[PDB]
Amino acid sequence: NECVSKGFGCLPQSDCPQEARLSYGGCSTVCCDLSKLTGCKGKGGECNPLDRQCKELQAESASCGKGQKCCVWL
Amino acid sequence: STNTFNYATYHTLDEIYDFMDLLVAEHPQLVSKLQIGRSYEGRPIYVLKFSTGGSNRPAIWIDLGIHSREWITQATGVWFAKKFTEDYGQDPSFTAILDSMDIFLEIVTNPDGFAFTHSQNRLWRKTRSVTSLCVGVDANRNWDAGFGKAGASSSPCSETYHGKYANSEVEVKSIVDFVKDHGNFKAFLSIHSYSQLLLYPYGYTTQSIPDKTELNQVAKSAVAALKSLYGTSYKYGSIITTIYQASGGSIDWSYNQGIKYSFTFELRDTGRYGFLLPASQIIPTAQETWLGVLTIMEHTV
Ligand SMILES: [Zn+2]
Ligand SMILES: [Zn+2]
Ligand SMILES: [Zn+2]
Ligand SMILES: [Zn+2]
Ligand SMILES: [Zn+2]
Repeated sequence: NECVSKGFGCLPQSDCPQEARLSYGGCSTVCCDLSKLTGCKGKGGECNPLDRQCKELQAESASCGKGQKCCVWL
Repeated sequence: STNTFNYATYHTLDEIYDFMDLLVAEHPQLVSKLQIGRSYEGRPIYVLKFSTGGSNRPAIWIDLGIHSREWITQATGVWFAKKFTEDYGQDPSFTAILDSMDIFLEIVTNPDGFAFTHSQNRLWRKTRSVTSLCVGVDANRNWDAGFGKAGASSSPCSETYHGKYANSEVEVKSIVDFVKDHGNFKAFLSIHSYSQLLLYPYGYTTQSIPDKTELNQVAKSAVAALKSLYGTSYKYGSIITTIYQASGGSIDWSYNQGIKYSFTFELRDTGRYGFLLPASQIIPTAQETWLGVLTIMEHTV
């Protein structure tokens, strides 16, 4: 679709802030400029408890809040 | 034709499936298309068999795209498929491999997830099975090797959710049935991204595999071959010591079935783009990865 062909990707509205939204077509969610995303989920991570063994994205762990860290599953 | 196919761009499920049909039509003596099952959402699951004939030839399994967002893997799978038809009869080492062995290539192991990454959620990892208001299972936590043990999540909303029971996901059960019923796989290579790693078992336990010395040496050699093309640096080791404890995983299961040469690749890059690797790196990634895969195949033969 136009979104992907232009170099971007579809994301749920709740995962794409207004400032990162694009008008490109083909998504039944919204086209997102993924280069403008910040935080754990935006960088392909998942917030997990500190005791979970994982590959941490330390720069995004603060977005997960107390007792949590950002893990990226490969 | 597959000569005019654009290997330097990301494609849809349907485009990859059409590519399979074209490749088979062009090389009917070398490649055939098998359906190993039907996805949760009713899509055919396809494996390409590369073979020059024979009976019960030792086999190499390669799965790509088990985790849908890892787009570099499906793209590499398409390139591999073409490469096999190009180099058979030319490269003496690869010709010798296909004259003694069959290769089974699954380009899109999680087709429902793949479609979903294109139309709704680019960062979707899991299958799309439902029951819950949360969706999908981590298909690389669903295998019968430490299933449900530490290294996966029991929460259905989790990205590493193991599922209801081992092989609950038809995408996994289909491979399991196929490989067990075949009965003579000698290598099993699971292709993921990212991090630039070559991993051997185990993920689910700190116990070292009996074949650790050999697989570690094979990994070292394959990593050196990969690096020779563009200088791309890979590390290697067991899953649990290199990334994290992971249970219900594909190569842990395959190794436990007696498939010795069981490895998981983590392709480019190391975090700059992560899963969102630019299409301009598809070809260079696939080329270098092929050198690593060929090194493993050569040791198998
Ligand atoms: Zn499209
Ligand atoms: Zn993966
Ligand atoms: Zn389709
Ligand atoms: Zn050809
Ligand atoms: Zn060797």
